[PDB]
Amino acid sequence: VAAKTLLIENEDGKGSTRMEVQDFMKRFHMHASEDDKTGSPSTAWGTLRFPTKEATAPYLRLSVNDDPEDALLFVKAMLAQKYGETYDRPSLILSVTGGARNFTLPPRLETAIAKGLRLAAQRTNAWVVTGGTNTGVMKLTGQIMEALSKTQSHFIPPTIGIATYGVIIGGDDMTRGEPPKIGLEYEMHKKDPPKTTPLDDNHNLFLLVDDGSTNKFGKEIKFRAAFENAAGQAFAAPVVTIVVQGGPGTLGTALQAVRQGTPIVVVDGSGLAADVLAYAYNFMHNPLTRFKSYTIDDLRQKVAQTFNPKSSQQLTNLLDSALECVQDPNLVVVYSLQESGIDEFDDCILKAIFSSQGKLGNKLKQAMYFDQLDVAKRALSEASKNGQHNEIAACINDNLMAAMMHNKPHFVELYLGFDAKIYELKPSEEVAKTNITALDELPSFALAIEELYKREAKKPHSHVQRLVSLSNTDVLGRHYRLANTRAYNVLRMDQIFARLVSKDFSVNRDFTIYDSKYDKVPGIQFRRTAQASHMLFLWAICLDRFRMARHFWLIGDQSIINALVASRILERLSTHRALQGPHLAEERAKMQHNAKKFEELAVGVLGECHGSDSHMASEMLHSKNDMFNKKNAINIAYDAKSLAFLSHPATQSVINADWYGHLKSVTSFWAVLFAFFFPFFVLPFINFSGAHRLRRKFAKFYSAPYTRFISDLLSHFVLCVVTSYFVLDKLEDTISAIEWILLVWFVALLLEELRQMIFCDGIAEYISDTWNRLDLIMITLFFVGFFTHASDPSNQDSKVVSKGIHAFLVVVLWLRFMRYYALSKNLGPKLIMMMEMMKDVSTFVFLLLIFLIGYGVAAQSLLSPDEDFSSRTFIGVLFRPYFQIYGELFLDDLNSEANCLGDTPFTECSRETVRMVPFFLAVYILGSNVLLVNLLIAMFNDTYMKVQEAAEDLWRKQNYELCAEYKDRPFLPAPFILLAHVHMLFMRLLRLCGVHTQEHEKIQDDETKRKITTFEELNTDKFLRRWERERQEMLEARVKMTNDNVVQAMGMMDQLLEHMISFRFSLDQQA
Amino acid sequence: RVKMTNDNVVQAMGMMDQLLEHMISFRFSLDQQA
Ligand SMILES: Nc1ncnc2c1ncn2[C@@H]1O[C@H](COP(=O)(O)OP(=O)(O)OC[C@H]2O[C@@H](O)[C@H](O)[C@@H]2O)[C@@H](O)[C@H]1O
Ligand SMILES: CC(C)CCC[C@@H](C)[C@H]1CC[C@H]2[C@@H]3CC=C4C[C@@H](O)CC[C@]4(C)[C@H]3CC[C@]12C
Ligand SMILES: CC(C)CCC[C@@H](C)[C@H]1CC[C@H]2[C@@H]3CC=C4C[C@@H](O)CC[C@]4(C)[C@H]3CC[C@]12C
Ligand SMILES: CC(C)CCC[C@@H](C)[C@H]1CC[C@H]2[C@@H]3CC=C4C[C@@H](O)CC[C@]4(C)[C@H]3CC[C@]12C
Ligand SMILES: [Ca+2]
Ligand SMILES: [Ca+2]
Repeated sequence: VAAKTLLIENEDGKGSTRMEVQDFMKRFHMHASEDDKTGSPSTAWGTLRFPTKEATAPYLRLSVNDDPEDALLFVKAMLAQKYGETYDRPSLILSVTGGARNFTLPPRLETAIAKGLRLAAQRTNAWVVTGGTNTGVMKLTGQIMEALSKTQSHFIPPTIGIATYGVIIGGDDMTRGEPPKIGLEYEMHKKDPPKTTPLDDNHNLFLLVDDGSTNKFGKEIKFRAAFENAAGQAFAAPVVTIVVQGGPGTLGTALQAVRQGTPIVVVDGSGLAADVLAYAYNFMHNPLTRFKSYTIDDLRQKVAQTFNPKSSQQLTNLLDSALECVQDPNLVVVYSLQESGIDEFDDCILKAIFSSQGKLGNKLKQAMYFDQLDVAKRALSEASKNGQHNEIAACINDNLMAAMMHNKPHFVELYLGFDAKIYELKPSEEVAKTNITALDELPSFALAIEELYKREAKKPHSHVQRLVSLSNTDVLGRHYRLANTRAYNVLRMDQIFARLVSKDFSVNRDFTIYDSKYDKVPGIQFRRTAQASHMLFLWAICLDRFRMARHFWLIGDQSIINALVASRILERLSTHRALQGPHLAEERAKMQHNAKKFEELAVGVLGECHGSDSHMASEMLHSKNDMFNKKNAINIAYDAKSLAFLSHPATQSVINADWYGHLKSVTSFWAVLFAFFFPFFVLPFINFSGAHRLRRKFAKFYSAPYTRFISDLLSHFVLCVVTSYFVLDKLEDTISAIEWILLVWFVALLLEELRQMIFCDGIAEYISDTWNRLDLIMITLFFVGFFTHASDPSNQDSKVVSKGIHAFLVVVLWLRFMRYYALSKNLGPKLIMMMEMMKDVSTFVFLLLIFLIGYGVAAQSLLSPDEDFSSRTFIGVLFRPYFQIYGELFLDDLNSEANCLGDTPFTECSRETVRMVPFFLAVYILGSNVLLVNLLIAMFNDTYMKVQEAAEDLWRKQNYELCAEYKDRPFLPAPFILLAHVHMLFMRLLRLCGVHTQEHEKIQDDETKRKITTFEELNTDKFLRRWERERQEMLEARVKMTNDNVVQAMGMMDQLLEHMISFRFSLDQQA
Repeated sequence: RVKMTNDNVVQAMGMMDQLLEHMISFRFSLDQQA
């Protein structure tokens, strides 16, 4: 079943149009006989079902007088039927022409040539033009292309066998039947006259050149050379011809290659015409002393031995064709296993590409393939030493975006190190004029990053276009739920990163520093390199390329903040619904491994900052970044939410220095408690930092969060003591004054809870605090107890109902006093561990509960039957068994309720069936105090030994949060917090209505921030170097490079043994 | 011991390159001698 519509490319080359298949191949023609100029309409084309080949290979019989552009359009239609319109464009045209007979080759030379051809087909995605023979040098190149097709998945490289229709083995049967031949069985073993060889069954496609004649070979050399010239003119690709052995037709192919300017590669030492070309390269081109013995007589003897001409004029024409093949030394590259080696065949292929004409963009763009850079570094050194600095600077931007396209980071570092700037990048296409001023203000390198995002979204099954398609934002970047063309601009990328990483981030994209009026500043080039490195770093995080983002994280600054934003961005990209799917799991796991790899390095950089200078690191961590929405890096670490960052002791020292504030940290808890007890008698005596300095010292004392912690703990302790004295006092007939004190006190706590709800960081976070929910239960049960007392103040029954609910309150009021235990070094993680441990007691309650109610219904059955059902029956089920697991089993009370009058207590009873009571007890008590009670002990030992370090890390995160919450809370205690809320409401009414309020903020100096930036760059580099010293200090990598040196010692051992065998053969032949 | 084995394989590469340069010089002297 062939395709009904064919996507044919136009003459402009932009896109393809769907049209008819038979109208497309009406221009292609075949020839039944050699006398017809038009020949026939083409019907020997379609799909060939080869044996041992499940892929439907396209085959096409085209005329010798037909156009090569129609064959290129048929190859583009076969590529559009292969992988759609999103095709992999080739960059090399490798031709396999040579020995059609199955000649003799060395195994190591053919192994190195097949490995270099498979590496070139894997790297460049090259087009293989074969001769169509099933035997000879086309069979070994077809086996190398079949090994490259079996080795490499996804888009296979297309290999085309260019044979003749003159050799028709089933091609007359392919001409039989209506076109298109969908699923035609290509019988290569079927005998048709005068065909002698089978076709290229290992090729991905077949092209049969037709003249209508028969058993005449060499008629298609012209059409294969015209197709190689059309492939060189189509994709602007170089064409190199690989030659192995080779008969008489091989030489002419190369002549026609060297006359047209196509370079050729000859496998030297293979034999036949390639040995004659190697002898002609030894005579005419090689000036060495071992190659000095070759002359024209030895080349004429090799031409008489190899090709065997019957005539002397044919021997003179073969000698002129051998001299014409060695006439151009640039277009001839001879590769041998004894000369080049084993891993230098593909280097000779890249040297034959590199010996072309001097288009340096096409030279260096082809040089960034198969992980090799020493040819391009020597070419850049030759362009630097030649003085041609204009064309290298013209081509280095295209080489930089091509090296950033195909993930070659050594070529990225070689292009960036060769006097080039990454902020002066040009886009691939022109930028349209935007009506919005935000898109119009971006320069051309942001259009180049948007062209990289369009090339990343042009790949099929992309998560980038699914992420933009599930973003539901506008084209400017706001979430408002032309625009489709510019949807991959960098501001919308920054908004969909800042919505994904946290809430309420907006980066400072200062794009006005790229003007030339501000270009005379001494530090604006490092700032524009920092902005270009930050946008290319966010591009490399978005494509999840780890080494590219490591290099862009290296050349930029603020590495800790950018690494933590990238670690939270790759934490949250794995949890996104657009990046979740069937095939996204392995990329999400490797991207989470890259998230842990970015999580380790900034912790190590801040460890090197703590090893360098602790005071400069404390000045670093309180510096608010202007490009990170004026926030400190500890808040960025909180929105990163990584517990390994906050468990570092340098960040804990920054948190303790923010806890003590401007006061020095020599005071203990009792010294600050005595200073809060005696303010006027200790504040000139304290060591901190005429009456204005003491007033500034008192204002620095009461602005500390630890002073507000002591004031809030003393206010809650005074509440709990005065409220417990209210509960234990007898309520009178009138309203007492201490109830008015607790009413105004708890109305001030209700105003504090309304201030905590109105100025909240989200309403869902206010519910998610446990202690604010306990404050809600606290204020609600005080309003129920106040309304129950004030409904009827003279009734004693309403007073004891009010004290009976106030008992539940004063149970609740001492459970709020856990919160001031969190700043201790010992109470905190054990309290967090107790709140973790409550789930294991709840499953202990869920395991005993059915034992409890089963023995309770058995004990209430056996203790008192023949009785009716009541609430006392529920008391007989649940009350007495529950306290038997705690110690006071009530066995004398069961003797009194058992109605037995014996001396030993269960004898002489009224019933025989009552005595089983102690026996169910003997089982209930056994199980409860032996199994379950003991099991928990083993639960608590295992739960402690699992999550004690998670209790330490969540205790330190509670540390930052408290500091932040009691830096946020105003300094007055609870009784007066209503006067501070009245002063805050008067300040908000003065700011909102009168608008006379003003404030001043501390502005950081530029030289101080430059000192922090050079301190971070000196540590960043230092940590990287040490890691790189420590990464080559482990066992496994040094055993790995020792193993690679023993394998290269085997290679140098085999080269020295081959040189010693050649010296022994020269010493044997010398005498 | 893995460290000094690695240093001996690196100095074996240095003596291997010196022996290969001496064998290339002896092969060039045998080529230029006859
Ligand atoms: N493309 C071909 N396929 C099969 N047989 C061929 C081909 N071309 C020629 N022959 C016939 O096969 C015989 C073996 O050819 P060789 O002398 O080994 O090679 P050569 O004559 O140079 O063939 C030239 C062509 O063959 C392909 O290997 C290669 O594409 C080259 O263009 C020759 O006598 C020739 O008549
Ligand atoms: C329900 C939620 C808020 C839990 C808080 C517990 C307090 C507020 C509730 C739970 C159970 C309640 C008691 C249930 C039953 C009675 C008997 C009635 O004749 C007087 C009130 C009294 C004594 C209630 C007082 C308030 C009480 C103790
Ligand atoms: C597995 C364990 C935790 C089960 C929980 C025990 C519950 C269901 C039982 C154990 C003891 C019981 C109490 C014991 C006695 C009385 C006095 C009387 O006025 C009946 C209700 C009341 C107040 C019971 C209520 C329910 C009670 C609290
Ligand atoms: C299989 C499980 C239940 C264990 C077996 C234990 C059973 C068979 C035994 C253990 C203790 C026994 C009781 C011990 C003593 C007496 C008092 C006697 O005047 C009547 C029988 C009675 C009440 C027994 C009934 C059977 C009894 C409950
Ligand atoms: Ca840096
Ligand atoms: Ca609160």
